[PDB]
Amino acid sequence: SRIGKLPITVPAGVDVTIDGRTVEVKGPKGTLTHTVAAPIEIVKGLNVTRPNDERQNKALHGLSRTLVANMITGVTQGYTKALEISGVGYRVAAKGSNLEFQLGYSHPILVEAPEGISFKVESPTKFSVEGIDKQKVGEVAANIRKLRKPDPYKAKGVKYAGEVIRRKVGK
Amino acid sequence: MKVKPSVKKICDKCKVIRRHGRVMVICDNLRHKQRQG
Amino acid sequence: KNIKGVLGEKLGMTQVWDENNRVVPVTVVKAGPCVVTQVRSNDTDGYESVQIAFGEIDPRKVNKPLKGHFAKADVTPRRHLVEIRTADASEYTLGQEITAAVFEAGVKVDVTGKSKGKGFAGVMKRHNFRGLGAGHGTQRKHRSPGSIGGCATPGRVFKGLRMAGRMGNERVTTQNLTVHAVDAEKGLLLIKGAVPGPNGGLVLVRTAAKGA
Amino acid sequence: MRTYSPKPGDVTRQWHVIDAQDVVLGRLATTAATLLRGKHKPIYAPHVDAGDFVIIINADKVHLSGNKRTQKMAYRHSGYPGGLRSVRYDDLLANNPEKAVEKAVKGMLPKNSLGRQMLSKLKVYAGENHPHAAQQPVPFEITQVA
Amino acid sequence: AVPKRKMSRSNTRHRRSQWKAAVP
Amino acid sequence: INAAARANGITYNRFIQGLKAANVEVDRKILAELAVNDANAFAALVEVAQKALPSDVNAPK
RNA sequence: UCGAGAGGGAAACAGCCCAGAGCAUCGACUAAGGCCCCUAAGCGUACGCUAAGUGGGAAAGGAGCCGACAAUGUA
RNA sequence: UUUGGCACCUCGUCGGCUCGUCGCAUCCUGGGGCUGGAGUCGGUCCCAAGGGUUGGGCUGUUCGCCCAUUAAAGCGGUACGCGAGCUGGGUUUAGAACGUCGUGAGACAGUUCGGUCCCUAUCCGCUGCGCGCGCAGGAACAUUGAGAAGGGCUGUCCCUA
RNA sequence: GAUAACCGCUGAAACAUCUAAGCGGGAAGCCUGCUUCGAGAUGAGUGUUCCCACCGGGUAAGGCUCCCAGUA
Repeated sequence: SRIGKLPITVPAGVDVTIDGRTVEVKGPKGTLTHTVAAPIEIVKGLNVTRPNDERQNKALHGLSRTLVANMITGVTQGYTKALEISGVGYRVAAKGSNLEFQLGYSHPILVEAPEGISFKVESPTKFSVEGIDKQKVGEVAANIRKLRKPDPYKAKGVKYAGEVIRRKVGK
Repeated sequence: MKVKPSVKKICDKCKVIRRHGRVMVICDNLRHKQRQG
Repeated sequence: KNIKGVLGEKLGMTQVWDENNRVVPVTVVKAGPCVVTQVRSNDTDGYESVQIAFGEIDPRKVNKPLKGHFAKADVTPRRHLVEIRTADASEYTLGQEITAAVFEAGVKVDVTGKSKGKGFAGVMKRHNFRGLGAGHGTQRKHRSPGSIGGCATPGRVFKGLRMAGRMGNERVTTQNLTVHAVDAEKGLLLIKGAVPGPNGGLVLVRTAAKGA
Repeated sequence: MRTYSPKPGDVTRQWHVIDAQDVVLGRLATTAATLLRGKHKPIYAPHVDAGDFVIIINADKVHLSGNKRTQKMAYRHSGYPGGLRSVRYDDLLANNPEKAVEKAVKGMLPKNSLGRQMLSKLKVYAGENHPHAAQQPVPFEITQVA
Repeated sequence: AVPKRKMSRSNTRHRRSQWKAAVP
Repeated sequence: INAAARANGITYNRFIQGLKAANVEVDRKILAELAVNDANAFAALVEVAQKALPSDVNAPK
């Protein structure tokens, strides 16, 4: 795995603890843990090692490293997903920790914030989702985008920041 | 999505992948989505 | 889920007239007074429940095993016992009296009782089967079941097929009956509808199992 | 002379405990059925029960290879039409492990009126605690020979 | 209908046992 | 015979072969009569059957 | 070969595989077929392949897999 | 599941009613992909068998056409399910007539009018109800729930507009 | 609660990938929840109370038989 070979770099201010196969990284923004699947092993130079050159071993090699790198960036800087609202009358307001959405529905949508995920409202057509765990941040952004898929005739609904929607010529 | 035992690429952008033991083609042109079965 | 309950005795049916002048056929239930005689729990008996004893019986027709079971709770011996499967059985206490007015106007209840007996009911009366027509020459099968299965495959009458047998006289629970009025003086319950069982039977009235 | 056939009193049953912690389900059943049938001692006969009681702790952690957890069913028909009810071992082993181990061993035993008497000598439990502490059970390891 | 087979002695006697009088 | 032999850590597969290579052929009828009553005698016969086997049993003959 | 053929195996299964029953035997070696438990004998030793319960059914064709799909109840 | 071929078991056919039961190759209802999907409604395909799937005119009719509705008026297996459950309209007896064939007796997957549908349930099976014994002291009362059965249908109008 | 088709987050084998490790959403369907039967569940269960340690037999607690009836 070309990806697996690349060594990992740990910026200053990050405390990494390796207890067997489970790695716990302490950063300035929080702490994360993961049990690496066997037989992949990790040593602090962080370099990820693999016993043999089996097909599965190669896949696990790259996969395991990528997860580790994500935490190091996630605890240091973090992940923010920007979402933009396009349409007519569609606005987003922040009510404390929750978000009120009005995507042209009969009732307003109150989306709750999962533990460890914060919401930022720059504008009533632009908002971002900050968080430390990449999977969770991506999961929340996808769920919020599921509320109203973008129409193929007028691109009405929520979409990812800079996400190029293909428009169809309504007949 | 088109369900056909014969699953082939139709344009270059088509990518043949194996998901859940089933071979399918994913492409930007939604018409070219294909599933084998 | 919490469930309040009380034993009663269907007395008959009559009609009333609500303020909007709508005839409301009610059944008079003489529910109460009944006393808790035993409280089960997770540890002692595995589950959570509450017995309540309703009835009037002279102490001379009660055998000693029951006469000693009543004396543990310090209540005069009654004649009927039941358990209400509740979830808050720890709030009761032995001897506590559950009056008729446990329910108030408007609440929905689930009345239960032994339905009226019907004897050895025939095929039509017990499963609403059709007949073979009175006319057009039907030979002594005007009310027969009909067929009861197919030919050599499977060559067997399926289990659970509908025959004629003893009808009625089995436990039945009518649901979401409305408690019209609760006359706390006599200890009655005017319930809109038709509770199961004949006049004088032993009905049970507990809170709506559904809608909670 | 005639070959010895055991009389009622030549048998001295023992108590074995088989910790099933991450031990293949099929290899647990075969080992438990051997002891249960009394087919490991020289006093065996094919018409008398000579086996030993077999307690089974940790019956909820039986390792199952491959995709069995999500593919192998456990069918049960009731007699009424459309009465077949099946259960995936992911569900079965989640909340009724003891009922799945005991079913496996039952199949690995004669289906006559004696195999049901043998099968009554097998106690299955999900925890590390078995109430049969007054029978002085002896831990029984699973080993192979040369 | 007609009896398909001669009833076995065991089955015949199982039934006639039920045809007994009660002690007064 | 197999049950008693496995109590002494020799499978019936090879306890018989060893007996052949010791020319101590003794009928199963009575070879199984020793296991039940006289365990010592049967224990003394597995010893002979084990020492009459080749060192490595799977190497080419 | 059965018909006119017992016995062992293929779960059951005249015609398939092994084998031709004078009678007795609480001895031994084998044939086809097998040796985790039902059920006699290997959880055999060593190397390699399969991830589909393939083994434990099938085609053109497509990239061991898909193609795969009927009626009482797993079947 | 059709029309057939073989001739291996055994010298009342159909239709309707009653009662089921099962398959999904789904008619409705539920979920979804694509659309030559602006919206309402559609087309095709994928998942899905829990329930539901009307009443009449003609014909013995299955079938088929039609009428009025319906969310829908599904296709099949089960001895083309079901006559020791019912009918007996067509069809396979004897009477009679028409057309055609035959010299004639008569014949015709041509037509027409009429034309006997038996049985007291032994066994299994199914629906209910008891008797005996068991469950290591004997009893009264109330219950846990391993398992099993039942139910699972759907429309119109108003607000949102 | 878990799922079908399907829709995704992170992600390699080798940027991309809903998958090869994992994590979600997702059907009148599956399991529960509702009603009823239910320890002959021979694995024959649990609880409260009562009788009391006699000599094949008499008994205790409690039943059964008989009679008047129905809520049968």
